[PDB]
Amino acid sequence: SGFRKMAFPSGKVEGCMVQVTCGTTTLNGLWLDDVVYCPRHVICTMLNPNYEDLLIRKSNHNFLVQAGNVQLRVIGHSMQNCVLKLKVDTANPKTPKYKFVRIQPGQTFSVLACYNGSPSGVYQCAMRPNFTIKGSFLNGSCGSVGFNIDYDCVSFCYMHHMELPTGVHAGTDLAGNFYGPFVDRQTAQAAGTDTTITVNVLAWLYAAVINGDRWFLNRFTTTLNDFNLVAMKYNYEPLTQDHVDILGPLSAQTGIAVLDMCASLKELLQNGMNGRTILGSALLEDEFTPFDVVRQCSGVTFQ
Amino acid sequence: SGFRKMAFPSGKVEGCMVQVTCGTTTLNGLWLDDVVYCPRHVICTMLNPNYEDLLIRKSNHNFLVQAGNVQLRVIGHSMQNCVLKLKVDTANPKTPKYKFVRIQPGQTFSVLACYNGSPSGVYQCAMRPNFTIKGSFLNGSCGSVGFNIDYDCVSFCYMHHMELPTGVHAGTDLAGNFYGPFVDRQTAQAAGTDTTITVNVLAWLYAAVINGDRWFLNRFTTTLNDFNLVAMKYNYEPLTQDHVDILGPLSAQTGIAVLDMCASLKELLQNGMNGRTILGSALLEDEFTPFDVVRQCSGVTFQ
Ligand SMILES: *[C@H](O)[C@H](C[C@@H]1CCNC1=O)NC(=O)[C@H](CC(C)(C)C)NC(=O)[C@@](C)(NC(=O)OCc1ccccc1)C(C)C
Ligand SMILES: *[C@H](O)[C@H](C[C@@H]1CCNC1=O)NC(=O)[C@H](CC(C)(C)C)NC(=O)[C@@](C)(NC(=O)OCc1ccccc1)C(C)C
Repeated sequence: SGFRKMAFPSGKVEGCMVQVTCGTTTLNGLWLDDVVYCPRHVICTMLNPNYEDLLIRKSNHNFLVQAGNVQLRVIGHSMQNCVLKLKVDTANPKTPKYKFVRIQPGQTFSVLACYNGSPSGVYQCAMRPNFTIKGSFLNGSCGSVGFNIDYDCVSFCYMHHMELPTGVHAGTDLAGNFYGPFVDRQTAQAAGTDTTITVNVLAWLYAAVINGDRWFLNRFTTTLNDFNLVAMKYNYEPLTQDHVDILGPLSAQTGIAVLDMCASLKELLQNGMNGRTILGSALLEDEFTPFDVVRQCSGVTFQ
Repeated sequence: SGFRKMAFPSGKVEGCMVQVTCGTTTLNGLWLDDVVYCPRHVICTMLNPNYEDLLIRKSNHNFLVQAGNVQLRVIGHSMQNCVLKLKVDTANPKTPKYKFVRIQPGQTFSVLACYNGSPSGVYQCAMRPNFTIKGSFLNGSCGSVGFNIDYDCVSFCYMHHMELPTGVHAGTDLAGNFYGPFVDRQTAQAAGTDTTITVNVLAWLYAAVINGDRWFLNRFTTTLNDFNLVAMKYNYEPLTQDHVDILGPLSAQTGIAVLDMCASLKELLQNGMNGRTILGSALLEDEFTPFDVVRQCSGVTFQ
């Protein structure tokens, strides 16, 4: 038993991390097949760039691409939105089955923080409703990727770009399109009002239940509206009937009805946690999707 | 910026995970060079085993050892304490530079949870003072390892064995010796009274400081004794003058004296956190060593 913030095993992505330098700018890139995806501000030197005039003045030989102790030779470059696909002369032998995928807020993905093309650490994140992530990134970590793994296949969904002034982060998917109203430019931009992910907090409460944490339950129940009218008050995000659908097998395995656990989340929101924790946490924790909980509380592996 | 519970990148260990079956018992093993280290209860079928009479009745051919889609042939077996070194005829090509190391309580290590030899997830842990870890393990996860990584070298320090009745876990180092008063046997055993790791909580407070969380600081200071006499009250573990030494570069980079942050931790312990968080947490968090914080708040990589 037990319940941790678990990342995906990071080995498949490590073999795809490379160093990309251009001028006095160095960041991380993603080497899949014979293409090295990196952020596009690497061609910069950031207040108000026209990226189309910057890329047209570049040539192949401006991009230093370091795959460890091996320089990679670029043979063509193109900008798809806010990413650079530099296609090179070696296809990466550790390329794995993969997919580029665009996630929805609430969904969670492992992040492989990188510097100079060397993985530094791995941690789990969630796409906040306001299209930010709260991770750990220093100068030199751009081009780090975020990703889930489904059996043997690697769904890249995130590439780090920039830190907003509240210490949150913003980045694209791998087709190059920013999540949210964020632009790769040193102009005032701000995350937006964030909300809590109601469907993940209930999952997590189910994750407590499977693990002997039952202090926050009750006899009570209520209806989806009556609770969503309290979800709004405490800045949680609306619960749909389609959310309840996805919280079924959890409610199956534990025999606690979704509307009852909502009623229990009510209780908790309106009363706080009065000097206790759930799952080692004194806060309500919305970065565990329903599919996370059943991965972890039931042990699916990957190979 | 930002501050997450970051695991080590898990790629080096993945290439060392194998499946070991014996009878109707299957668990994980660690394939380094031509030796497959696994727990020794795999020879079991658990109330009161003499493991020396169990191993002597075994033969090489009883150990099914599955390295994915390749059966590995054991050619000799030996029990070093609570582990089985089954030496096999193939030396693992993904063996990396490694060390077997025995950690001290307070120290933290990445854990690569495995089932059927397939890594399931990776998370960071700390060796609790009572020689337990709080991780995430289901039936079939024994022989998972815990580990730090120093440049290119992999210090294995943990192998999962058993869950205690409070949902905590206990396991050995890789020489086979249990951390603490725990035995690989289905007899009543209990973790012991746990304490909080005072030197890690101050590190974490320093980790808040570097990141714009200054609400818990103050002008005050006090002496090491006067605070350790409160550390006892709130079940924290004694702070030494050698701990203060290790909390130096943090106190260097931020210009906050160690005795002042102690004074600030006092304040917090005696008053609680009155409706705020530090680093996204409403609790005081002792699973970040001083060397963690500077790894993360300064970006050391690995290759
Ligand atoms: C690439 O490694 C680097 C990584 C960030 C540095 C620290 N954390 C990161 O994720 N990316 C940048 O340096 C990025 C560059 C672009 C602006 C995207 C081209 N810069 C930033 O993240 C900064 C400059 N912030 C902003 O870009 O703008 C938001 C803003 C600017 C001015 C006033 C208000 C808001 C810094 C926060 C580093
Ligand atoms: C190997 O995968 C397996 C992994 C544990 C199962 C769930 N989490 C784990 O880490 N290990 C065991 O099944 C282990 C076997 C030995 C006892 C070590 C040989 N068994 C346990 O963990 C159990 C049986 N607990 C105990 O071993 O004993 C403590 C105890 C027993 C009885 C009364 C009080 C305390 C279970 C908790 C699974």
